[PDB]
Amino acid sequence: AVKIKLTRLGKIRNPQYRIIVADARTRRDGRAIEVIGRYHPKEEPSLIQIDSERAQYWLGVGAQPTEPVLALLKITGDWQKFKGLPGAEGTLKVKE
Amino acid sequence: ARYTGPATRKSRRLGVDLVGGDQSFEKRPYPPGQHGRARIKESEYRQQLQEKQKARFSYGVMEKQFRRYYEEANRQPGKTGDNLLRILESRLDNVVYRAGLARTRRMARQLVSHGHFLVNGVKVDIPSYRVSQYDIIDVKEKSLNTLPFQIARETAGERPIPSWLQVVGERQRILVHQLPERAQIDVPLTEQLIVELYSK
RNA sequence: UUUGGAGAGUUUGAUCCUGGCUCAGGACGAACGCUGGCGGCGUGCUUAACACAUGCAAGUCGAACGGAAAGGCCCUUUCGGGGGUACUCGAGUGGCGAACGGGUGAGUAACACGUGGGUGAUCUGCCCUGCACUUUGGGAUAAGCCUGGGAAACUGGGUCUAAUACCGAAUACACCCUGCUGGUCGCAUGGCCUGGUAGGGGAAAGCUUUUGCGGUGUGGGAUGGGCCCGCGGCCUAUCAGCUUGUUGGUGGGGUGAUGGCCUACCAAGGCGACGACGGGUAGCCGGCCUGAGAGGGUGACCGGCCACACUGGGACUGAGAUACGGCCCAGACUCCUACGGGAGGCAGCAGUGGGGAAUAUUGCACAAUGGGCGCAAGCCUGAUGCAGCGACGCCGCGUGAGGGAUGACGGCCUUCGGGUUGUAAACCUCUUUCAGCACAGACGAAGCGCAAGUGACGGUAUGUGCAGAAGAAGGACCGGCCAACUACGUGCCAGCAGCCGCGGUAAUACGUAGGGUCCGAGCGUUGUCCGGAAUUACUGGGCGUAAAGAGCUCGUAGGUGGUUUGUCGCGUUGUUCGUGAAAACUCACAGCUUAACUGUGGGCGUGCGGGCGAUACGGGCAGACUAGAGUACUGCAG
Ligand SMILES: [Mg+2]
Ligand SMILES: [Mg+2]
Ligand SMILES: [Mg+2]
Ligand SMILES: [Mg+2]
Ligand SMILES: [Mg+2]
Ligand SMILES: [Mg+2]
Ligand SMILES: [Mg+2]
Ligand SMILES: [Mg+2]
Ligand SMILES: [Mg+2]
Ligand SMILES: [Mg+2]
Ligand SMILES: [Mg+2]
Ligand SMILES: [Mg+2]
Ligand SMILES: [Mg+2]
Ligand SMILES: [Mg+2]
Ligand SMILES: [Mg+2]
Ligand SMILES: [Mg+2]
Ligand SMILES: [Mg+2]
Ligand SMILES: [Mg+2]
Ligand SMILES: [Mg+2]
Ligand SMILES: [Mg+2]
Ligand SMILES: [Mg+2]
Ligand SMILES: [Mg+2]
Ligand SMILES: [Mg+2]
Ligand SMILES: [Mg+2]
Ligand SMILES: [Mg+2]
Ligand SMILES: [Mg+2]
Ligand SMILES: [Mg+2]
Ligand SMILES: [Mg+2]
Ligand SMILES: [Mg+2]
Ligand SMILES: [Mg+2]
Ligand SMILES: [Mg+2]
Ligand SMILES: [Mg+2]
Ligand SMILES: [Mg+2]
Ligand SMILES: [Mg+2]
Ligand SMILES: [Mg+2]
Ligand SMILES: [Mg+2]
Ligand SMILES: [Mg+2]
Ligand SMILES: [Mg+2]
Ligand SMILES: [Mg+2]
Ligand SMILES: [Mg+2]
Ligand SMILES: [Mg+2]
Ligand SMILES: [Mg+2]
Ligand SMILES: [Mg+2]
Ligand SMILES: [Mg+2]
Ligand SMILES: [Mg+2]
Ligand SMILES: [Mg+2]
Ligand SMILES: [Mg+2]
Ligand SMILES: [Mg+2]
Ligand SMILES: [Mg+2]
Ligand SMILES: [Mg+2]
Ligand SMILES: [Mg+2]
Ligand SMILES: [Mg+2]
Ligand SMILES: [Mg+2]
Ligand SMILES: [Mg+2]
Ligand SMILES: [Mg+2]
Ligand SMILES: [Mg+2]
Ligand SMILES: [Mg+2]
Ligand SMILES: [Mg+2]
Ligand SMILES: [Mg+2]
Ligand SMILES: [Mg+2]
Ligand SMILES: [Mg+2]
Ligand SMILES: [Mg+2]
Ligand SMILES: [Mg+2]
Ligand SMILES: [Mg+2]
Ligand SMILES: [Mg+2]
Ligand SMILES: [Mg+2]
Ligand SMILES: [Mg+2]
Ligand SMILES: [Mg+2]
Ligand SMILES: [Mg+2]
Ligand SMILES: [Mg+2]
Ligand SMILES: [Mg+2]
Ligand SMILES: [Mg+2]
Ligand SMILES: [Mg+2]
Ligand SMILES: [Mg+2]
Ligand SMILES: [Mg+2]
Ligand SMILES: [Mg+2]
Ligand SMILES: [Mg+2]
Ligand SMILES: [Mg+2]
Ligand SMILES: [Mg+2]
Ligand SMILES: [Mg+2]
Ligand SMILES: [Mg+2]
Ligand SMILES: [Mg+2]
Ligand SMILES: [Mg+2]
Ligand SMILES: [Mg+2]
Ligand SMILES: [Mg+2]
Ligand SMILES: [Mg+2]
Ligand SMILES: [Mg+2]
Repeated sequence: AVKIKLTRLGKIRNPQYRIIVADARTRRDGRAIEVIGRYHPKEEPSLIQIDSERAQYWLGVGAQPTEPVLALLKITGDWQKFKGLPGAEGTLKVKE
Repeated sequence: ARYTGPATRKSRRLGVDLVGGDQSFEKRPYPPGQHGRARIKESEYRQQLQEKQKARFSYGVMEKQFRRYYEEANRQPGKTGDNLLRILESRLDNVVYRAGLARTRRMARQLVSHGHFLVNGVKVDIPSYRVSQYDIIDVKEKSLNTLPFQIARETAGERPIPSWLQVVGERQRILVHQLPERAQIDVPLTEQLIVELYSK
């Protein structure tokens, strides 16, 4: 069961997270199949980016995201587009 | 960390004025010490280091800082000397000095460190700030009310404003437009010696 | 069509060459010596893979069962307690996790690693999704009760209980096997078209009444694996033969899959001078440093694999084992004992002893994110976020100023005229960063809950006020290489030193003073690596004398070929689609006030895979001639 992981990189006082589709049982920073987005909350707005096409393809083929990934891609609007209940909404706030 | 010792030592020992208004240098051009008149053998390395130390003790930069400017200037594709001259002049201290708002590099640096300046409406207190093309420099009311700033801004009759720098009004707004060329910059000394010394 | 290469001193009376050494540069997981202020961001046992005091690092389900030891309620009460309740639950069955996450580099020269495909030869729980069913019978055990051994761990004997614990039987007709009959593909058995055909065989368990999950099988996808190979990458003949399941075939067993993986029977060879077998060292790679490049050195951190868990072995379980905190046995060490016997494996996070030059705190949380369980709520997670220590490193900031004399003390020299420290200083004014004292005070969370809230960090980061230049600088060098000199004190003594080299009474080289130079919260010493070293010379060296032509021939293996007369294109370039994980380097953009830091999208990602298009050189192959060579005829001198 491949899951959407967030791979830790970098150094200590700033955590790193990479939205990568891979097998679940592997290491937290384990083998990466494809890199689709990156996550880092230390910055003030904590901007989030996901490749919509690849995310939709992975959800269709059967990658199961963790609840935080689901929530974040709902903020992005990928979940909204995939389920089709509200539509495709864009509300993300851009850097000043 | 900044050199707290006398500033006239650099000019006296080294043999060319730096501030430009040194009466001691013109009174006695020879280096201080009991034996400043002794004849000294010519050396390419003496003169190469001489140009370096003139530059660094004139602009007040750090050694690691200046070496970082050197490697930066090398890695831009443009000409190394012009790139180094821009990357050194882009220091906000030198910019605000040559704009006429400061009497000397040291005083510009001290005022910037204390933070009397605003950059595009954003608080800035860093003497080594980087100014890119088409930037805006602002001066706050707490500093317009400051007495030495008023003295500088109504005594600014120093060297003429350059091409890339220009003031627009009493608020002392400093604007930058383009990259100057060496010919109109007409800065003293010669970057070839410094670039060759670090090429060693 | 664009980017980037420095030398100097030192042999001689003197120079030129060759040749050696040393120095100026960058970097470290560094250390010692003096000094020392804060804040942010990294880093942290390289030796002893040595033994380890104590506590933590792996748990969850009453909506599975029997039950109620400890909490709640309700009837009771003599306050000893007696009944139901399932809210809740100790312990017991039964599942799920436990092979996840973290650690170290001893062995390993190997398909162990990277790249490149692969599987007509495999399997795969938990996820999603198109498509049948889920009928029935039986018995027992833990738990509990009684009892024994025994300090203890732990065990036996008797009685007894339920289940999603256990086992039959009913279907399956779409699968799994064996015998008979077609089309496609080639890459060969044979695969595919679920080929057709006759016979044989094959599984389930229910719960909840709610955003519903389960059981057995494989036409389709994806992940995960296992296996085989072209190619690559240390030194050493003062290591020349190695091997006997060894090599090959056939028949059997074996494993998920083919296979000397194992056995039997047949034959004698395979590997070997285009370095086998031996000996020493060592985890490999993207990367790091140096160098213009080639190249050399190296494997810090991170990340992709590899191998191990005190030493050596072995096996069960499972879709998945070198099974680290699983099992069994043998060793060494430690510990408890009531002497009858038992318990262990910090190379998990911290910490202690020893080695060392030395490397941290027995700190706070699931707030964010990954991981496990569960319908969810929720639980756990030294993974992780954070804080504390240490100038060890890439990076930013602070110890102030403007003016002030032909230049006030005092020191050091003097030629006794004076010159030095010096705009330095005392002075008159300024803003007072950061520490100090107060107030406000975040984001990090369109996140989770049908609840009313949820931030360890932190009451920090960050803004707003208060007082005062008030709290803040040292280290090396000063003979030439190499920017920086005079005096004072002992003279072949005491001593310096990277090369030359410096003191035998008047040292710019020793020690002290001043003075100046370099660097700076770091300054030098020490050790390792590259460059200069074209000093291992492919680019890019020589062999007359400095180091070198073996004593010289014949000649095997290899390396290299005198003209033009002919295909296939195996040395090769001819263009295109097709890989180059992530990360790093280089270019531009953008954000943290700029600083490290990181936020987004490119670009980069210098090698290797297949389909399509070329034939001038550089090879084999498919035919002819002769300028090298040889023979043939006549002479020749020795
Ligand atoms: Mg792991
Ligand atoms: Mg936001
Ligand atoms: Mg959650
Ligand atoms: Mg250089
Ligand atoms: Mg360049
Ligand atoms: Mg010599
Ligand atoms: Mg000689
Ligand atoms: Mg000599
Ligand atoms: Mg700090
Ligand atoms: Mg730290
Ligand atoms: Mg313990
Ligand atoms: Mg459970
Ligand atoms: Mg219970
Ligand atoms: Mg399991
Ligand atoms: Mg396990
Ligand atoms: Mg495990
Ligand atoms: Mg480690
Ligand atoms: Mg270790
Ligand atoms: Mg090893
Ligand atoms: Mg080997
Ligand atoms: Mg499974
Ligand atoms: Mg049944
Ligand atoms: Mg029983
Ligand atoms: Mg019954
Ligand atoms: Mg049956
Ligand atoms: Mg049947
Ligand atoms: Mg039948
Ligand atoms: Mg059919
Ligand atoms: Mg059953
Ligand atoms: Mg279940
Ligand atoms: Mg292969
Ligand atoms: Mg290879
Ligand atoms: Mg066989
Ligand atoms: Mg066979
Ligand atoms: Mg075999
Ligand atoms: Mg056999
Ligand atoms: Mg490489
Ligand atoms: Mg090079
Ligand atoms: Mg080289
Ligand atoms: Mg290596
Ligand atoms: Mg990794
Ligand atoms: Mg692999
Ligand atoms: Mg072992
Ligand atoms: Mg072992
Ligand atoms: Mg084992
Ligand atoms: Mg363990
Ligand atoms: Mg353990
Ligand atoms: Mg152990
Ligand atoms: Mg640990
Ligand atoms: Mg020790
Ligand atoms: Mg340390
Ligand atoms: Mg979590
Ligand atoms: Mg809910
Ligand atoms: Mg717990
Ligand atoms: Mg807990
Ligand atoms: Mg931390
Ligand atoms: Mg220290
Ligand atoms: Mg200290
Ligand atoms: Mg700093
Ligand atoms: Mg002043
Ligand atoms: Mg403040
Ligand atoms: Mg908030
Ligand atoms: Mg909000
Ligand atoms: Mg601030
Ligand atoms: Mg000198
Ligand atoms: Mg000098
Ligand atoms: Mg003397
Ligand atoms: Mg000095
Ligand atoms: Mg070197
Ligand atoms: Mg050549
Ligand atoms: Mg050579
Ligand atoms: Mg010779
Ligand atoms: Mg010879
Ligand atoms: Mg000989
Ligand atoms: Mg031949
Ligand atoms: Mg070809
Ligand atoms: Mg092609
Ligand atoms: Mg290609
Ligand atoms: Mg990428
Ligand atoms: Mg570079
Ligand atoms: Mg910005
Ligand atoms: Mg990039
Ligand atoms: Mg390269
Ligand atoms: Mg040939
Ligand atoms: Mg002929
Ligand atoms: Mg002939
Ligand atoms: Mg004759």
